[PDB]
Amino acid sequence: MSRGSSAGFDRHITIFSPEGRLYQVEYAFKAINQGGLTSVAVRGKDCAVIVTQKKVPDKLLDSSTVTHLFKITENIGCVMTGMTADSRSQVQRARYEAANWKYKYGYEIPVDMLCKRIADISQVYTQNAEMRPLGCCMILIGIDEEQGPQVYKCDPAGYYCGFKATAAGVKQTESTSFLEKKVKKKFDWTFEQTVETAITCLSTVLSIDFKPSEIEVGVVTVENPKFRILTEAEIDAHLVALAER
Amino acid sequence: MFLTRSEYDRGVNTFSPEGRLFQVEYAIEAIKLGSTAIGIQTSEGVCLAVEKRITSPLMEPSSIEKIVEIDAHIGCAMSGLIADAKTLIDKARVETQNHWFTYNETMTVESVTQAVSNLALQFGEEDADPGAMSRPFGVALLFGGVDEKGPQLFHMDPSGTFVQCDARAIGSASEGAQSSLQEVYHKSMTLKEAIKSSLIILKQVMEEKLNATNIELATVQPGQNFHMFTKEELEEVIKDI
Amino acid sequence: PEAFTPDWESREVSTGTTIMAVQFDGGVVLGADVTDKLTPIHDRIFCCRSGSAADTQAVADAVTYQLGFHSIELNEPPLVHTAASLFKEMCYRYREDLMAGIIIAGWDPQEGGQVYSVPMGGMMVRQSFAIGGSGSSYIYGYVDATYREGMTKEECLQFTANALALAMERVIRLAAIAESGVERQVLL
Amino acid sequence: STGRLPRVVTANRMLKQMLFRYQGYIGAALVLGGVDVTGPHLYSIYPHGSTDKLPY
Amino acid sequence: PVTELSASGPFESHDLLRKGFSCVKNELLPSHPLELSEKNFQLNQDKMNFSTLRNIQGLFAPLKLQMEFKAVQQVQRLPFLSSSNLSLDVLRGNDETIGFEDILNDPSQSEVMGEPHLMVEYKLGLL
Amino acid sequence: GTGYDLSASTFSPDGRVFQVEYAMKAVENSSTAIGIRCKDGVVFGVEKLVLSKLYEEGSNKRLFNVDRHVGMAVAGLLADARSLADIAREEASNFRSNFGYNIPLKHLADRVAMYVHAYTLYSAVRPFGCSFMLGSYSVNDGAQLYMIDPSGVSYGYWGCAIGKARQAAKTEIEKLQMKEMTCRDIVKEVAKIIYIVHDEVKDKAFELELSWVGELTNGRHEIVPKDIREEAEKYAKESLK
Amino acid sequence: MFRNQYDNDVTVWSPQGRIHQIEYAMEAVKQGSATVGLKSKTHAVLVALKRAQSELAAHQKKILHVDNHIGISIAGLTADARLLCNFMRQECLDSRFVFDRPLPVSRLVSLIGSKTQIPTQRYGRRPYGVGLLIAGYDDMGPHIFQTCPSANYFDCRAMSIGARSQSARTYLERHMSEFMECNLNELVKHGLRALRETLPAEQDLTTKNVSIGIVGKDLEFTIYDDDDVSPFLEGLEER
Amino acid sequence: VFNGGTILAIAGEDFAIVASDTRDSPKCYKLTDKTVIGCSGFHGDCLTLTKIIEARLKMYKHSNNKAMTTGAIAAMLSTILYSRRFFPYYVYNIIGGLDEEGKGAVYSFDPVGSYQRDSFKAGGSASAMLQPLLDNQVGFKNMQNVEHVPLSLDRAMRLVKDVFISAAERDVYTGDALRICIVTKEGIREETVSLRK
Amino acid sequence: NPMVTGTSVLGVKFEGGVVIAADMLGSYGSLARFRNISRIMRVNNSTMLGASGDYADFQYLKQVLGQMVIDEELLGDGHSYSPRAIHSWLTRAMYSRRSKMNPLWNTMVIGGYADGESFLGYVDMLGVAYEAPSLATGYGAYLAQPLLREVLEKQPVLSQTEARDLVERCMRVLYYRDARSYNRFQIATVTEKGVEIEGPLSTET
Amino acid sequence: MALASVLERPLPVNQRGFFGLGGRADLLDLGPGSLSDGLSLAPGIEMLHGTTTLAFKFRHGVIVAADSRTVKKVIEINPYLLGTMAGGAADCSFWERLLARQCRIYELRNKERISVAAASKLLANMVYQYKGMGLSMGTMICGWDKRGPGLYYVDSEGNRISGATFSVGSGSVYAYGVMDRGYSYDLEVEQAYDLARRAIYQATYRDAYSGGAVNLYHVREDGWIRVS
Repeated sequence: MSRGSSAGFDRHITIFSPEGRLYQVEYAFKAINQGGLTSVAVRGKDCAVIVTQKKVPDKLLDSSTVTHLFKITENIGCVMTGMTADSRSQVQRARYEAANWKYKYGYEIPVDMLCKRIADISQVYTQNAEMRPLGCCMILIGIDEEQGPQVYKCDPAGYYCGFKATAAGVKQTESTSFLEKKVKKKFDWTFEQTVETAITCLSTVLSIDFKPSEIEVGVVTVENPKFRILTEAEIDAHLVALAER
Repeated sequence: MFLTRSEYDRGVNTFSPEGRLFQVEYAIEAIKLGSTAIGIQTSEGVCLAVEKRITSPLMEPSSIEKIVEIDAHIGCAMSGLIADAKTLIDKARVETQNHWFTYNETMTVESVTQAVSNLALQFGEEDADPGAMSRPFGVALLFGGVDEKGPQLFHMDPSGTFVQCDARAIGSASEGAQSSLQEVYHKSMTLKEAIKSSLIILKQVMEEKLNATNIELATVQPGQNFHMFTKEELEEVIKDI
Repeated sequence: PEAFTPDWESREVSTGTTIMAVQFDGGVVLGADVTDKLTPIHDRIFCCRSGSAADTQAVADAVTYQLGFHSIELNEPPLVHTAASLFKEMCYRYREDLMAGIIIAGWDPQEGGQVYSVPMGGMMVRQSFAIGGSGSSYIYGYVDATYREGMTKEECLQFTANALALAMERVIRLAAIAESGVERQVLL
Repeated sequence: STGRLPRVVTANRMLKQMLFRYQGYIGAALVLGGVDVTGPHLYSIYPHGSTDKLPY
Repeated sequence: PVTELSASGPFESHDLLRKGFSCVKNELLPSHPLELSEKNFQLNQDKMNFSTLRNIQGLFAPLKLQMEFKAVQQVQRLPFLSSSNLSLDVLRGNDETIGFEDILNDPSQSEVMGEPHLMVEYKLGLL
Repeated sequence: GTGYDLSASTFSPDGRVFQVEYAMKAVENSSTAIGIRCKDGVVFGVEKLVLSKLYEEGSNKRLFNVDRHVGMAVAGLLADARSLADIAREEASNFRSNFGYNIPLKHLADRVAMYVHAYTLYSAVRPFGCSFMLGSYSVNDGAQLYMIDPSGVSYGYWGCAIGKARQAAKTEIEKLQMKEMTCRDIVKEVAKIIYIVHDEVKDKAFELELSWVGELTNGRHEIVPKDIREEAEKYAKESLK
Repeated sequence: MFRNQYDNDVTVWSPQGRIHQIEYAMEAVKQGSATVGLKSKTHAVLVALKRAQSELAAHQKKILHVDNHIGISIAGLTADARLLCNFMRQECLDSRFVFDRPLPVSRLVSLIGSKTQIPTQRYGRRPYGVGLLIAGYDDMGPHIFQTCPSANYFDCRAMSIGARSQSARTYLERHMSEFMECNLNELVKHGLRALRETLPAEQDLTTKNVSIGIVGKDLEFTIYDDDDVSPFLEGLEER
Repeated sequence: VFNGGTILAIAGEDFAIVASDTRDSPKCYKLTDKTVIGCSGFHGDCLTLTKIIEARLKMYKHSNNKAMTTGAIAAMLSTILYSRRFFPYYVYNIIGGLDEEGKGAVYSFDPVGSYQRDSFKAGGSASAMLQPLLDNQVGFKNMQNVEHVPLSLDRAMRLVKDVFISAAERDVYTGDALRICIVTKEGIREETVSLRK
Repeated sequence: NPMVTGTSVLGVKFEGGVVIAADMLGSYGSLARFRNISRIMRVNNSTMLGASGDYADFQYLKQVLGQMVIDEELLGDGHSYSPRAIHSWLTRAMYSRRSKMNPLWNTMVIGGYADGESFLGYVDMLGVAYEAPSLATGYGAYLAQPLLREVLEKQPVLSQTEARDLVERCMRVLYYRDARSYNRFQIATVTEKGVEIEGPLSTET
Repeated sequence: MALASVLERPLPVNQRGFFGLGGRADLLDLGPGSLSDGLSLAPGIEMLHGTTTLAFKFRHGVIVAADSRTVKKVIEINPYLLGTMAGGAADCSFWERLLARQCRIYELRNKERISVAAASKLLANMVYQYKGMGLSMGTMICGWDKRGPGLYYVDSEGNRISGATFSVGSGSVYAYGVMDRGYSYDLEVEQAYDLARRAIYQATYRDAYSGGAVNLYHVREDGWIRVS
């Protein structure tokens, strides 16, 4: 471990392969699936919703400490997918960078600027031989000022992009197809319709009827811009309202 | 099962599965490529005899001296890598002068040896104090001096570690010369007989013959300073056979 | 043996904004005297600034930065003690390089209204009331005379208005910080 | 980078922190003013790094 | 009156032709109040940021920032040629701000530069 | 994952950092520690193995006091565990110095876990081969129990077991209705569980190391007093047969 | 055989969860010569066996003086022992300077533990190949501590480290029930008999190969060597 | 400035004396079994200086395997004092003790480290007034004796007591249990005797 | 900076401990607004501390010194800072900070009881330290100093009640001299029992 | 720990005792009586001072002479090199002890003795580094090397003058006068003149403080001697 670079086309981060591919970055992308959890983020007319699986495979484990939805700033929340410690460390970095932005520029960081900053750091990790990517994906949500709801997805390669709906985790492709089909039809989902869309995507690509304790939901709204994590009663209300229909 | 290659010696900082660091023992083997230096500590003084091994008749012998002076009461005998030896010699010299400046007295033989050892044991660990050495010094020294505790002889090897001695041989024939010093030495022998034994053993272990040009003798006595024997003094001592 | 001490407040004042802050039951009423002199550090934690404007605003910006960051880390509304601690750190480290005296007043769930006072030289002492800046002459005696130790929001507003008004008689913009939020009020 | 037209508070922060960095040795006293999505904002920055948000 | 003459041991050696004109007599009171504030500004800003990270988040945060800074500053250009500090600026946050260090007295055109080997082996701590 | 497992900065072709996995197996190398959170406190207990009869009782402790209110039970390399105890003590003291009150246990767990993670990131340092549990009690917070593992993942637990026999001990903890027990009955059950999962033949001659923090100590971490530990050991022995 | 990739560096975890350079450093400790430490209710003595190539050399300096109340006996690499002794001496000086009181032995040993733990995690370093037997005396009585290349330290009633020290430890385990009420003379004799147990049946303890260091309630740390050990060796019954 | 300090050091043939009048400045602290120092200056500098000297004595003993002689302590103290030459210690030092011959030795220092060996030396405010009288009193002649006063130890003790009595026509004259440190071949001997007031 | 005197802090040894007084007052200059503040710290069971001077530095040293006490509490190895250890640490700290400018303007009276031997020490911001059977720092230092020294010369051995009454008389004389309301004074005592501090006792003429 | 060590700052945050913009910072500044003694490289207003000195070169050497006696007026740098005192006593003694340290290191390295030009130049450099900081030196370096007798006046103000007659002090004006000399004076005649010149200082004084005989000197080829 001490020092040096491992020889091989897929064994160091700063080695290209004959086809110009950085394979350690792609292996980090596979590290996102380490955990077996899928996240869905859906942008609506006036709200953004992040929904993630909450697997607690231990009777002895205090379930209120298991969470993947984090609060970056007062008005930005994220769902982290991937390796758990890497997720928590990237949340810590995003928190610091957002505080610095507010310090320097006098106003609170936007969502796109936060994912851009995190992706700049991630690019620096991919280019240098001492560091490694983080095996995690960040999906950020917020209400901007004059654009509206925002869902952004940073990734281990340093790439980021805004979306109308996005997924990360094991069922990222299945969820992306589901949300593409939903968004082609109509997109101005009010607030309930976005929550139903996110929950239905998660519960369809996993073919699982959810319980309020197998799912986490964090939301922002234009009228309530602050990141909020729904209680189990609220998620259960949404699930029963989806089941009755 | 199978025999496989295991290598624990190609880098410093690596213990073998035996508790043993091989790059330091390879530096001791580096000593065994030097010329033989014999140091005998008696109660009348300490003698230092070294084999010079002049390579060409065109070379100034005064420039290949294996016995140097650290201070008026200490002299060193060298064997091994010369470039490293002179670094340790200069450390000893500057340390003695620092001690004189600060405390207005002569540094004892053991204290000089300890300062040189503090310098010599600081290898490996290169990215901690740049300008450090990064490998063991490939030189063994023989500090022979006279101080408050009478004549004293010390030995330092590619470890930065010193032990006091009474008769040492270092160099390429240190095993045979040490086996000879084993019997020829007795704890109360005169300095003339110490020089005698040193030169007899040097004659035994040299591939050439004793002339006053291919060896080098120095002595440090309680009253007299460090003294390097001259061409005529050496001639007389060897014609004593 | 005489333990001579720097005064820290007779260095360079020559002036004063005559800041003040009084603790009532479940809140504080800062009060001060077209510009504004009540810097909101957090949603229910304000401060009043004495000294040089530049240095005090630098310290207030740094505390706002650090308090927001710490509040996000620990996932709780910040304590007023925490804001006062951050202010004390910078107002005591940079004691010789800044002209900055601070009164921190606010509200937090587990302690209520709090008037931690950080004078020049850097010093937290929680107080039932705190006054500052050219006002240790007229205001201090009258407030020591009358404080009632337990006022309500309205009586505290009237009391602070009276004190700052007699500082005038030597606008009055006030802010009451309860659990329900800040109710800023401008007088003249 | 942001793709948004700036904010007056951003300019005020940059000015006040730069003027605070140079400890009043840059003699720029300014009357900053602009208009963002937030509304009209008028500031007055002083050479030592102290601002003041004002109506006039 | 600075005291500190290591003078216990003022045995240090200097290169006379390379020391230029040094005046320790006046190297105790900066020439301007802003001289050191500007010389050590990125240093002091890093120390301020590491201090707030330490106090709010923990030992890990300054350690990781310092470790990233150390890593990027090490795949660089040999000191006698100007570097861009592209990755270091992205890490520190200077990729989108221009200060006065960036426009005044440009490092890329130094007006004076030493010998290659002397400048490399000074960075290596060899003098 | 051979070929991709010599550095903590290398990903396996399936997104696995294997040095961190080997560090967690390193935790599995050592004897077991369990921690049970009850209705009014937390109780730690370590199957401490007697290396020799020559060691003064209390040496090689694995139940540290990290702060006045926090106690730490470790497994894995003991040198790593002591270094992490030092780090946790530094974090708690720094928080108290800055902010003037006792550090919340969740925040302490985050700080130390993020340190451990920071070691799982570089080629210059190796992951910690040690796992540990933190446990506190405050009147305004209740009992709290956290476990950090070498990857930097800290969760909150109702009962945890780290070490060689974590799986058997976890099976034995699940039978306890710890959410409605006091610290005394939990101490007896902790001793029982330590005695059950001890492997009497492979390992030999262990000694219990019990500790609590609760309201019976007024939110102060302590060693279980000698008499209560004797009662717990007697209960544990009599239950084994 | 499957071990070669994972034992060349102290920064590599073997897929069995083992650092192997640490264990090799522990072997480096076993390559010294036996030294014994034991304590009574009032004294803490350190007994060491010296090698001098059996003739023509002053023996190794195996017991070192750290402070007036702390002394150490070394087994393993000498350079590491000197580095650690310099560290211990500097820390004792710092304690006397700042706090005016003798540094507690347990605190010193904890500092050694941290100092020697750092090389076992970092790149470009190797563990310390020396093991120490630290004998101290402070407010809490006599102390015997054993420090290891792994950066572990142990509070001992008695301990032997070095080459063929298992025999000394067997003796000390057999006889430790009477160490506490022993006076200085027979405590040093107990240590001497253990050190003798680390020898062939023919060889015997002499003044030339035995070094002793006592600290105690009244004593400061003193080292007895080459002729000062005679009072202690005269009364030692044959094997 | 900063009165109350009067150090009288006298080196005999086989003894040294360092006598001080306590007033708050207590001193004449012992360095080795052959050396006594006497600091007459600002108290804080004296404390720090004696702590530094103790630390350096311990470091010397560890490096050199012997306790450091009187002349070596003097030379080291001279370099320690000159270390702060542009910000000096405000101390006036006198080192008294035995040399390696066994004879007496007394060294006196500036605040910046200038030292010379003396046969006797009075140091402080009262030193100027006491010096001529004890000088022409101790010598009894003009013969040099550049390193040893001819008197015996009891006679030198009597001279020290008599000269401090004669100080009663001088400055503060503490009368505060006159501190007296005696260095002989049998070790240091602090013998604080009270000047009767 | 203009200099003002520190608030008075007294202390006398006796047979079985040390008693310390320190009247509550923020300052005599412009910080007299800040009242009802205690200048006495309890370091540990055998040590206490009365400080006169800048309250910012007293607060800083309370932080540092209490954290050192907690640090030893955690190890539980049987060693605690003695009163002399704390006194020497404070002397080193104040000399170090005096030299490396970064001032620490606080004058302290360290009292303690360890091993059946009472300790009373003095440290000021310059690094001056010593030990006396009675001390007085602050406003009426040179007015209370002769009083205490003469009383101790008359009777070198005191008891709790005698020592406390003597300290009462000193503080009263410092009250009759100057009209500052010494309603605000604390008395502290370290004994074999420990450091026991009673709060703001009030003089009623 | 290993990470902070790989970083090699050391900076007061990656350590222990940090609780703000600094705090105790591993000992609130408190440290040790040094980490390194000497034998290695590593407010008192009452410093001491000097009075009257000569020195001339020769045909047979260089001759120092000082105003009698006690106090010291000529520093004995080493057997082959001399130096006088003026200004601060500590300054002259310390800086020429450092010069003798340099001279001995040179002799050990190069196996020949340092020249007077080199020695005076080393001293001039050492005291020129701290020019304007209050050093007060008035030394006068004299010796004998492969170039013959050498005589230099080295000053704390950067001066380093070579010359065959120098004089420092109060009676300097009367002592430089009375210096009616010749480069080929006999040795006895040279001792005569230096005696007479320090005398023509003190023909207005007599034996006493900085008074006595002439503390004469003589730098021969094989090292100096003390004539009387």
